[PDB]
Amino acid sequence: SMNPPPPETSNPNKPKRQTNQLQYLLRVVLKTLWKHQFAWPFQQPVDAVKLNLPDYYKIIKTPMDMGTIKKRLENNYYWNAQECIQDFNTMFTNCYIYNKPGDDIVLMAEALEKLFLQKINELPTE
Ligand SMILES: COc1cc(/C=C/C(=O)O)ccc1O
Repeated sequence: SMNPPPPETSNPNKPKRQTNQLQYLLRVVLKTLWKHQFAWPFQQPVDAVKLNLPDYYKIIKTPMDMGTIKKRLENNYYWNAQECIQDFNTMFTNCYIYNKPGDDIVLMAEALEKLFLQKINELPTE
């Protein structure tokens, strides 16, 4: 009946960079997924209390969501594109771990992940 602290979006102890790939990840990848009709479940940490999913954070130990990714990108939290790509894949993975195949939420994750994959296919060279 309690949500964990969300993932950090700011860490002054963490070295940070602005690379053209990270810019792509914000301006193209995030923006494309964020605007999608199916983005809303993924635009903020899972509120396991409001969704009455007390076991969500028992099962999901590496939570990730696009709200967090967005803030991280906006805050230049990352060092490289792979960190950010990993966050996206963590988000998708958590969905597929927690839910069943064919669940609406999985279909939404899959639709977003298809766009994710299409966009990162044209990730520019550094
Ligand atoms: C069904 O479980 C999930 C729910 C959500 C979001 C729900 C919402 O914002 O209402 C996100 C990921 C999940 O795996």
